[PDB]
Amino acid sequence: SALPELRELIASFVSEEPPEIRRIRTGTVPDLPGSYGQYFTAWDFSNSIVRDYAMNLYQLTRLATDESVSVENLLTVFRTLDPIYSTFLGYNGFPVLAEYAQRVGQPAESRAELLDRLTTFTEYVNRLTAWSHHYFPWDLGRYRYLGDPSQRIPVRLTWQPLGVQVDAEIYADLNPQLATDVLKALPFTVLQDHAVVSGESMYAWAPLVSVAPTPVRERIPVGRLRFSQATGNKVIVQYGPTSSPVLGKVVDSHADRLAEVGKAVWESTFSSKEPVWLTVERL
Amino acid sequence: MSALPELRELIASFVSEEPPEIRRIRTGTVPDLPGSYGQYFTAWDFSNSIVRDYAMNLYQLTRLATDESVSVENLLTVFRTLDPIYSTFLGYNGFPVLAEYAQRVGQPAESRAELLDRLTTFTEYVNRLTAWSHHYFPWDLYRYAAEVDSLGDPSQRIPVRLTWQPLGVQVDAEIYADLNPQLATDVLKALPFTVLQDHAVVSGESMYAWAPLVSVAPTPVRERICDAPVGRLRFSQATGNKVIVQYGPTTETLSSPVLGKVVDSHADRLAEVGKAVWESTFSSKEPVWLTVERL
Ligand SMILES: N[C@@H](Cc1c[nH]c2ccccc12)C(=O)O
Ligand SMILES: N[C@@H](Cc1c[nH]c2ccccc12)C(=O)O
Repeated sequence: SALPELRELIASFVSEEPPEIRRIRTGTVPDLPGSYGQYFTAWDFSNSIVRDYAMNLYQLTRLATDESVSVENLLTVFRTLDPIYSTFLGYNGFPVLAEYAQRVGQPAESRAELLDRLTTFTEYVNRLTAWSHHYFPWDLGRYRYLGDPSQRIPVRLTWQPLGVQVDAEIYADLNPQLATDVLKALPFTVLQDHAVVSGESMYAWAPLVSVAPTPVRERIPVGRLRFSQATGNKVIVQYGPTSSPVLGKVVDSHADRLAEVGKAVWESTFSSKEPVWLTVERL
Repeated sequence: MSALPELRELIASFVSEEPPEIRRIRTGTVPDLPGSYGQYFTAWDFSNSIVRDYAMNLYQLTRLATDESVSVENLLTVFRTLDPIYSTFLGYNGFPVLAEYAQRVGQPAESRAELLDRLTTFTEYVNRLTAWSHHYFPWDLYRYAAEVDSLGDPSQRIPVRLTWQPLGVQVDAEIYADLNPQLATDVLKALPFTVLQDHAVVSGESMYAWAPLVSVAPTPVRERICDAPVGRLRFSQATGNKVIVQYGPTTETLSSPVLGKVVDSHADRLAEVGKAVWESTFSSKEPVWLTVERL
């Protein structure tokens, strides 16, 4: 890559919580982000902007593949759209993120040069989002209401804390480039957090950044596996009712084993902050 | 001049009237019932945060349309790539209308100005939704450990008045066309306007209001918020084209264009309005209004 240290950080952050995230949830943020003797707002500003910024980073990355857009032209779009987001995160608990954003805007000798710079920093901010999504205290709501049987690839999903294991197939002929990439990042262990809005689903931020085409997408089948590129290269498992691309599905027999993992990854995300880890592997 | 006249009619109505989409988020009457486990606070958390940052996206894309170093088929593809993931979520999270106008802003445009009007109008429609959203959002829910104007020609400074009602507090201020010619005139052109006044939640003691205008004019005089005097007046193009009054010490370090300052005689009156607009944003949700008029 153009800056190797970021990949080093990426590898450490799938296993460990970023010191930055640590400082924000604790209220140790330097420059005391927050107004009137509280830091909750600054924390809400940290989680939101790191997420949407991530979404922008990812779309800018997709944009960097379009050759109907100049490389310096894309440089300008980033130079316009980025500082308003980076500078604030610099002040609100995301300083090193700023320095790298200043770096993606540096002149690229190759279209590949920007594309790689984006992908590293995107994945780095996408990890940061994931951890931010893990620790934000959403528990204040007060607010109470086809294919080929040959191309299915055998995979195993496991939650060490829960001790639950499931088998599943990845359809490598429905979304070909998408499955290729996810497969290449298998085996991986990541954190498993819950979906706070759409419903009884969960997602885990995969260790990849793919702009792969998504010709086959579906309604957001119990135990469905879907990969959301736009929202952070997340692998998504559906243990209940809640259009995203389809990677495959957990076997109907181990479909009943998801429910207790659903409750435990919902409490993982809502109240406990007690990590549920997901390992995906190829059998 | 306008290819979105009905958006303009919405923009006028919402300066005074709470928007309906915002009403459904704060009461919890949204047809998707967004959120999980039977709560809306997270959906609330997501529509507010995303509508704010969706507006920052629209504004930098309005800023991009004024750039002629970027073709418009290239501008439109950028808009066609960044917008959908935000707006469609806004379509699901309480903002159906914003989603459709978003489909319309990205249609092929015969003239740069055609795209530029779309962005400018749309920016302002979202900027008022963000505005009411920042007012009604429940921040009352994590506490910390307690333990420049010399430049330019005063001969050109323009006096204006700021009145906050139903408080009835009045202070006299000056705008400096010398410091920021286009920025100052843009706010002076918007004058007079009476808008909702809210407090700023992160940058110390400071309150801002969504000025009913979208200025893309680059600013030649910025100042660090933390090194900014009591009474200072700031215009944030990027965070909603708002008018921002510094009434206390601010933690932020991010430069903001200088618009002018409240006169030394009446700066005392600022301390009492801040405490008030604080709860106006944090607790009561009592609609303070700021009227600015030329003197
Ligand atoms: N809000 C969804 C996730 C999601 C889907 N699309 C999005 C777009 C933007 C932000 C978040 C999302 C959840 O947490 O259940
Ligand atoms: N600190 C501001 C918010 C803010 C300032 N600069 C920003 C840049 C991007 C996003 C948000 C902001 C407040 O008090 O609310």
